Amino acid sequence: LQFEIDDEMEPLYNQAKQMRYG
Amino acid sequence: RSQFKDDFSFEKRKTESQRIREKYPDRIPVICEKVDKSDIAAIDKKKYLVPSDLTVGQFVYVIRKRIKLSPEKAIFIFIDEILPPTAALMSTIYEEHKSEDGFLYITYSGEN
Repeated sequence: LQFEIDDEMEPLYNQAKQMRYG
Repeated sequence: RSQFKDDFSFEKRKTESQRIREKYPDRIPVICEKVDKSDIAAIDKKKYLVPSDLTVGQFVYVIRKRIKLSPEKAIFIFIDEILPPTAALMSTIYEEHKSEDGFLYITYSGEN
């Protein structure tokens, strides 16, 4: 039911992986 | 109650989550909906495939960028009506909180 990889989201994920907090 | 659960029966949901998990073992299938009586913004996408190595905080960041929330405003994310620790891994959260159909149901609010 329309569950696929979003190319509009992957850059955000790779951005977040570097963005550590506390 | 979730709208996604009202739209699709258990059979369809379980089939979808099993298929997803078998196709992308590194990704986590997330349903993310807005609190019914909340105030802040709601978007179009509720179906997410978020990396298992991501932390909760990083995911919160991701959805803030997705909805373009203003940097002064709060956003509170609930899982099973509780607030998960920001430093927790998504894989841990999933193993602990995944629904019977194999999806992870996430709610969010502007006020809480």
